[PDB]
Amino acid sequence: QNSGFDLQETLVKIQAEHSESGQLVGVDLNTGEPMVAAEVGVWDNYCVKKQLLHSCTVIATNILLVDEIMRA
Amino acid sequence: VYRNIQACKELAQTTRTAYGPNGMNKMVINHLEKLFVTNDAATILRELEVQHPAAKMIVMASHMQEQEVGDGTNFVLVFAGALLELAEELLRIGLSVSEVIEGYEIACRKAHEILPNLVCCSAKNLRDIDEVSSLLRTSIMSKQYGNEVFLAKLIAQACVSIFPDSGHFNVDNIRVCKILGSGISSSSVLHGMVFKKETEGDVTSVKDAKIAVYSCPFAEELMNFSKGEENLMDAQVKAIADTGANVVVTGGKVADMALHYANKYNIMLVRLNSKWDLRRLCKTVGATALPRLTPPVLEEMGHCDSVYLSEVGDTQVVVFKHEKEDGAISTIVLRGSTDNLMDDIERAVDDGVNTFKVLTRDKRLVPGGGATEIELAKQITSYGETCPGLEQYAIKKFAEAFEAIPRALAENSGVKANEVISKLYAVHQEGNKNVGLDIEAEVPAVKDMLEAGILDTYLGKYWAIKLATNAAVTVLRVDQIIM
Amino acid sequence: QAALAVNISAARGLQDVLRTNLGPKGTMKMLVSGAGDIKLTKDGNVLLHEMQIQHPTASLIAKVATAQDDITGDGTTSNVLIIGELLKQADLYISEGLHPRIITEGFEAAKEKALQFLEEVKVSREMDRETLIDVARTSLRTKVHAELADVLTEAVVDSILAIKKQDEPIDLFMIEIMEMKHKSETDTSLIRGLVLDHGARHPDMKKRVEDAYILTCN
Amino acid sequence: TGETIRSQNVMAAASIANIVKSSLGPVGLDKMLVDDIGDVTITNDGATILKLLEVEHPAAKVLCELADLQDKEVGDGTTSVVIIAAELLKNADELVKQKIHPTSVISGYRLACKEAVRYINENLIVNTDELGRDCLINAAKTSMSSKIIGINGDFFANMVVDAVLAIKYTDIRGQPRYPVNSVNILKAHGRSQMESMLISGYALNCVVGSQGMPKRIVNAKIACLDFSLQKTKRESDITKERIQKILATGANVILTTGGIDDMCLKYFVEAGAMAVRRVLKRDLKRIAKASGATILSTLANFEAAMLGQAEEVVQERICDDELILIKNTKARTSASIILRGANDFMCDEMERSLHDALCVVKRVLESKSVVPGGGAVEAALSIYLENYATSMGSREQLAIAEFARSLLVIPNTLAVNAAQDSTDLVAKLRAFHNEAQVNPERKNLKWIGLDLSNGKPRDNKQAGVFEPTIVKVKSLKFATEAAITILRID
Amino acid sequence: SGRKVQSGNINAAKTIADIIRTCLGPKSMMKMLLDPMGGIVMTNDGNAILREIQVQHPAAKSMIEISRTQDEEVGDGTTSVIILAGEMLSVAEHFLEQQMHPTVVISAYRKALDDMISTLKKISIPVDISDSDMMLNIINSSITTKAISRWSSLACNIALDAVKMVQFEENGRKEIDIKKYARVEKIPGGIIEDSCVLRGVMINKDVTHPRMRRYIKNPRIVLLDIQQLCEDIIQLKPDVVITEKGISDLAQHYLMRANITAIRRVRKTDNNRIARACGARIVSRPEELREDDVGTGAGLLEIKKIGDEYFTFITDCKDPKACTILLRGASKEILSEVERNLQDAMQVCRNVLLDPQLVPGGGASEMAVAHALTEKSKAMTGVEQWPYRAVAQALEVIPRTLIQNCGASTIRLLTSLRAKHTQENCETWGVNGETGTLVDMKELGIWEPLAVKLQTYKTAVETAVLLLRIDDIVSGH
Ligand SMILES: Nc1ncnc2c1ncn2[C@@H]1O[C@H](COP(=O)(O)OP(=O)(O)O)[C@@H](O)[C@H]1O
Ligand SMILES: Nc1ncnc2c1ncn2[C@@H]1O[C@H](COP(=O)(O)OP(=O)(O)O)[C@@H](O)[C@H]1O
Ligand SMILES: Nc1ncnc2c1ncn2[C@@H]1O[C@H](COP(=O)(O)OP(=O)(O)O)[C@@H](O)[C@H]1O
Repeated sequence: QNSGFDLQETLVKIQAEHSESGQLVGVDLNTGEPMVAAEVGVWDNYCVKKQLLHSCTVIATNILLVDEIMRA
Repeated sequence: VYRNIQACKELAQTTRTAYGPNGMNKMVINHLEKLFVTNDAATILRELEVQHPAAKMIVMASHMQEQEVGDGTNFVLVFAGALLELAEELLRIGLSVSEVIEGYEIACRKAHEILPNLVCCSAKNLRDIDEVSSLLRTSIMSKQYGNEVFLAKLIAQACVSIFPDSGHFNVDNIRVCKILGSGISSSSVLHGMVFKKETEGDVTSVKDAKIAVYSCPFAEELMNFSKGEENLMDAQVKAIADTGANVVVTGGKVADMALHYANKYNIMLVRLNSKWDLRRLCKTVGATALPRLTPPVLEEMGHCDSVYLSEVGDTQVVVFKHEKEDGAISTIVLRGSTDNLMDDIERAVDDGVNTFKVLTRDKRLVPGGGATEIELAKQITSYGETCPGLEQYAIKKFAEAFEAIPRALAENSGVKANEVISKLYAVHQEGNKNVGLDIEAEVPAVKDMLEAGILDTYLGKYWAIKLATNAAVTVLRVDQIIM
Repeated sequence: QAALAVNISAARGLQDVLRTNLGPKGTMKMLVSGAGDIKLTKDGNVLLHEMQIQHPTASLIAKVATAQDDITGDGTTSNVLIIGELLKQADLYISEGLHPRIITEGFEAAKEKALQFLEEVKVSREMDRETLIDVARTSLRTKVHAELADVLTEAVVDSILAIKKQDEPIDLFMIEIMEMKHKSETDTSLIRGLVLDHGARHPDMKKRVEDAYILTCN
Repeated sequence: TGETIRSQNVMAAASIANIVKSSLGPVGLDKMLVDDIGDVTITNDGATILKLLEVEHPAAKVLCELADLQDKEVGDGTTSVVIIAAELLKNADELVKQKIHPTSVISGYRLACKEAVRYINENLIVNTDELGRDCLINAAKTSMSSKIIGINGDFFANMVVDAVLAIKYTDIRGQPRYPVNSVNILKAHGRSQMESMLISGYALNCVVGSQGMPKRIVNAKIACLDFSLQKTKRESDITKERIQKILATGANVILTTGGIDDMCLKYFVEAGAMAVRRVLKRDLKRIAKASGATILSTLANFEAAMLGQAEEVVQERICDDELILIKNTKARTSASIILRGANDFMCDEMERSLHDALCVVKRVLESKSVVPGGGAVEAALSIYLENYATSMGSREQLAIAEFARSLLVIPNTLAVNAAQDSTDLVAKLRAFHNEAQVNPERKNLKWIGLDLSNGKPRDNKQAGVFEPTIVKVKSLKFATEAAITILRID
Repeated sequence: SGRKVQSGNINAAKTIADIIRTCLGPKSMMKMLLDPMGGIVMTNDGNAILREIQVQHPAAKSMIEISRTQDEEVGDGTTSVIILAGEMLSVAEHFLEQQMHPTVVISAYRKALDDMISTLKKISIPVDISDSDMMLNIINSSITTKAISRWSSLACNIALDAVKMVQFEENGRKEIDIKKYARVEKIPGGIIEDSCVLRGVMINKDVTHPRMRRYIKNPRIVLLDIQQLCEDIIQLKPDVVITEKGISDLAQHYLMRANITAIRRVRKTDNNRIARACGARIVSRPEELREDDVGTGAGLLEIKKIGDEYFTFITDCKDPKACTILLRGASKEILSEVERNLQDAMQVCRNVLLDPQLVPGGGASEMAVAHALTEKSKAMTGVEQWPYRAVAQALEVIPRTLIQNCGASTIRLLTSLRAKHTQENCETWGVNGETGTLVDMKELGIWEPLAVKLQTYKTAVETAVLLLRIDDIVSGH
């Protein structure tokens, strides 16, 4: 969406490519096309992703478990 | 994003009509509710306190443009406004902000690398005072109307040519002294810095004179108090006259006792000094202020070489000349009915000074008067269709934004903009770069001004184009904020 | 842009109204008229033909649905539920672009695949009394009480297996439903030939006719 | 509320003018007119505009009937008279608003009208004589301008003006007269429009009644008839007795509007006749009046002398078409124009241009007293009247001065409707006419007006942009009368 | 007043132009109409929605009437004209605001249309006449994608005979044609394949009592509107006379004495087609009687009752300009489409006789002509060139709406189409209307009649100049 291309179409192409190929295909933000994302040097950090996986879940379940907001 | 575009468009439209020599005047009411008439875009915009943050961005970009070019702010406003208003309909088509950003960047790079291909430059050098004065008519025609340019160019250039030492030129030394009186034709040029005093006990031929700038300017018991006041005043004046002080400057008043004490040591009583003088004196003759009258010390004391009163303009004014650089400071003496039209004259003088300084940094000149604008527009819009991809629309829009400026100049001249722009664009294919718009004729006729000598600068135009493009790109990127 | 949202809301409202009718265990609604007389029913066809719908396009949906599925037996409420769910699912993708033509192509491809699947899943067990019992029970327990349906299944299945001898499905005239108002609703059977509504003023004329000749001729 | 009712009447008149102002001129814009039932109405000329306009205010209504009665006299300039009247009304109302009593206004307006109408008679043109050739051609081409057909346009102008001058009548009054329906268009095939030449008389494309016609017969008595010579089963079969009797009377070329006879070829070569079908009634009357004859309801019961005659008949094939050249009859009314091309449909532009050239040439041929067009007359009166007022002396100085200034509203409207800048063009016209009287050497500069085709100053006496003197005189008189009538109301 | 009136007209124009801009193409969206009573109708046709919608602005009413009258003139393209006019007015927005008079705009538009005609006549690929293969290709291009997908053969054969039974060699070589003299018989009953073509008109009416002769080897049909005329007909003794008066039994025997077979209760809708098929002349005035009273009619007649109703069979006419196209089937829900398709096919045959060409479809022709004008504008000068480029740019509206009502992004597809099209010299690449992908039209087999394209462009330009010529609308409310 930010790159300007069609939202669902790009993901459809990416998933179609990744289905057949074990390579972690990525998105190229200049043509809206699937890309290997390894040789292009688009690497992102790892510890950030690992911490994000916990930090999203904790807040998600906390907000989802709330009930009956009160005017304290 | 459309609100930001609307705000920038309105701001550009406010000052668009002031473009060129045919700018409408403006009724300027300052914060303190004072009448003011002018046509300069920078003066009104610096007075315009706009509220939309996009307007803030575009105005501060214009301010940065004025910082190192000294003029063309009206041009950058018109150009950026055109760029944004075209980007408005390009966004309305359904395009993305990013892709028009890359298109604009490519167009800007193309314009920068095609600009130096219009070589109508300075003839031989900053010398030949008459020739360069004829060259400096551009900004003079720009701010002040063409009626007075013949004298304004000579007054502005004769002063800046006084000190062409080693190819280094500076602006701060160039100052203008306010002298009301007879008509504009009576204005002239002088060397040094001019301001007036009060007393007549003045000595002309003075050697190195130490300038004393003041930070703070000017029945038995009754007789005792009067005698004490007399003793205190005598002590103050003898403290002033210490270390062989010969000249003293002050923004205060005069007194019979004060002038008697001043003439006791044969010292002139420079009084009614301008409020702007206290630190310009320090920066021009290495002076400093005194907390009171008792502590003038030689270490914290000024030094001027020539201190004599000049009767030029039928007014008593003291001028400082033959300084350490022996030619650095060079004032301009003015004459007019009132300060209202004086302001435009001195602003035109400043614009001429800045354009001459740009010439010092660049002896390369380009044709003006809508010539280079339409030339660059033609080159870019011809290159546009040769570039496949989505940046092509941004390229044509950048070209149209270039097209906007001559249209604004035309409609300010009072002629039909569409007809003259069509004629000029059509002729530019074979009636090449040197062609352009003609001001005098009421019919929309074109005229080649290579002979006319009205040629705007190169480096200033380059920086103006670059900075206006960057401003439009930056303001296009922001999406929204709650307001 | 927003007309689609309006149609979606109307279809979802119609679906939600018709949710609690599908299945034999589903509850039943009741219809009230301006006169005061009320009708108690659960079948979708009569519900859509009798409901007073507010939203216009919801009325469109009801009218077109009844018109099309009058041809087949029933499945009206199931059809309405499926179309409402289709619209909702399509909306969850439309809300982020996804021009409706692509969703239409996906729908048509899924329809083709489902048609082939149904073709290859259908079970062609040979007809007998037991299968007709089962079909009658399944089609009757979704419109009336449990034991009433169980009683009526035998009558309807016997009538239908009687009809089946022609080797061609015919209906309307050949099966007639008579209506009367005896207190014992448990009495429900089938009568061959014809049953006439009433007779004339005759004191014990023939009664047990046995063999008879029919000429009528008004 | 309500004050200075004359101001409200003047505002109503100004509104009526502004409704019609932009529509003046051939390049004027169209208007949309809507009634209660929503009918459509598209037009340029203001006569029908005021005919169908729904006016409500009484003072505006007065201008409406003044324009209407202007229409019934000359049928042109109603827009000009309305605009002139509105400008005079607003100027006079202003003059009242600086406290000049309206009686002096009315006296000055009457005096200025008399002075201007006297000035017209002393500065008109009578060049529409036999010696006016190039002016007629270029006027016809200006009427035909903005057309590609102008490559051979000069030849078309020459032939059309020659045909219209040859076909000219000589009535009882003596003034030249021309029948518009006498000449008509006629398509042709083969060679293109560059070879479309003149036809000396009316020619009908039909079957060859008699090819053995002499090139120039001694006498060709045209006998137009409606009864067909067809065999049936004073005669039972009208085939022989009628034609024999009409030939014995003296008629030579007997024309039957209906079909031909089977054996009529033998009869028509020994009697100099021919049966030509598809004769247009609008053209049958024209040829009857050209020969001098009349249509016969029936031949039964005149024909010896009532039936007209011609001095030659040509039967030849021209541009792949055989034509019945019944030309040079007793009265020169029989004429036609050949249109070379492919069909009538794509030649609509050239036939329309020929029609407009015919109309303008017929308008300028009559009313020999003529005036220059393109606003030249208005500039000339504006030069005359200002000086005349300044030399008049009495209290009516400002009345005549504002009259002179108001006579220059028509050039402004023409310049606006031509997309050119109004002020520049009117200033150029006035400056050009300045030396037309200030310097007697520039005496021929009086005929300087607007060139509507481009919007430039140019002589129109040479250009032929012409208007009848009577039309403009009555226009000015009607405008002045309307102005007086309105200003005399309070 | 001033610019505001023109702005109002052209805004009202743009609104009804873009109200249905999505409704064309093979993937047209379906519009939603509701009257203020709850009645609901779902519509996919531009003419129907424009008819049912109610608007009050005179400009909108005028353009709706323009579309309606263009509908009968050519048939197809009834919405492309509205879209083109609206887009041209929307681009003229920007020139009306910068204070240029409408006159120069009209001049530029007329020059642009003059270039339009020549450019269309240039790029149009030629097509022959009556050859089966590309004729059926045309049928697939235009007639299909509708409810006659499984019954295209009947429409094909009906069109093939129709384009040959209305030939008019009046003033040239068969270039004249009509669509109203075809004796079409839309009678429900039987399978749809029962339709057939019969040479010569046929009449739904016949003699009440068939105790009499109708068919003669030389039918000399005579049109006519007291026995005086009956025994004055003996002037030539035509075998059959068609009139509009009742005949009694004694009157029928009087006809037999007169060697004529008159008819009764027959409308003009049959009489005019009878006259066209037989080529006779009507005369009743005693003085008008001559040798030209009777013109020979058809060449044969037949008595036959089809579908338990009495018909008159005028077969093997002298002039095959008014023949019969019989049509039998279930109902009329399929045959109105057949009627419009045969009208389109007759127009195609007529224009192929006029200009045997087929411009590429799918916006390929639009791209070609836009490229031609945008390259020609570079040479010519004058301030008038801005509208000249604007009309060409706004003519791109057809491909953009085609891509829009397909799912694909218009901007990228349009840029790819144009950028490819400029470098291409004579390719005429277009866009697939079903998948929204670039494809050469000669490969995809889609083409458009030349006459309808010329009519659409000329009508759009004329409507633009008409709506920009108007300077005021005030004549009351
Ligand atoms: N005599 C002239 N004829 C045509 N254009 C002129 C003339 N003098 C100056 N100009 C134009 O005016 C422009 C600058 O004017 P203006 O915007 O008022 O001030 P600034 O120099 O601050 O931009 C220059 O680009 C120049 O081309
Ligand atoms: N080609 C032309 N060039 C300049 N002026 C013209 C031209 N044709 C006509 N006119 C002017 O138009 C005036 C008549 O216009 P108008 O009043 O609109 O006609 P009408 O009265 O029939 O509506 C004339 O006075 C004439 O001067
Ligand atoms: N299958 C298709 N593929 C590509 N283009 C098509 C297709 N069908 C129609 N078109 C285009 O759509 C345009 C409009 O035709 P259509 O929508 O059928 O009728 P109308 O013009 O009356 O709306 C035509 O010019 C044609 O080129």
